[PDB]
Amino acid sequence: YLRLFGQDGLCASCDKRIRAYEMTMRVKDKVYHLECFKCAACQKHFSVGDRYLLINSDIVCEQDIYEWTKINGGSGGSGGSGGDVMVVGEPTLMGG
Amino acid sequence: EARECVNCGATATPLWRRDRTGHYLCNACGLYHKMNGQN
Ligand SMILES: [Zn+2]
Ligand SMILES: [Zn+2]
Ligand SMILES: [Zn+2]
Repeated sequence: YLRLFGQDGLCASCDKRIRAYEMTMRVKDKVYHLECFKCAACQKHFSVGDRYLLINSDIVCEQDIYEWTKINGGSGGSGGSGGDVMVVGEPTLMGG
Repeated sequence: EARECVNCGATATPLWRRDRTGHYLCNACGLYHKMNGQN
């Protein structure tokens, strides 16, 4: 009867389509799944209000972010500006 | 892990209580600022 959908449509980590069961936070454009939203280093749960780093492959937290960057190649000097960073937004609801 | 409580440090907390100043509190120590009235 009624179908409320306003998300992207498909994942960017898996191959599962997006439905009223994502429970993810507002990312750049591609909205992942609750299980698809994991760190690439510690694989821990994210927090709403903190910062995070989005990689071309997966996402990274703000705990090992400084390590992962130097591991890959994104150092901006000791105490210097290396790159941008986004703050974890609020999660989406299935109707509200 | 994520941020830690300013009183305990429950990283496994279901939700983080963050105010305007940025006083990260789990929930247990978080209600201390509300009920007791302390910071
Ligand atoms: Zn997915
Ligand atoms: Zn991490
Ligand atoms: Zn606490």
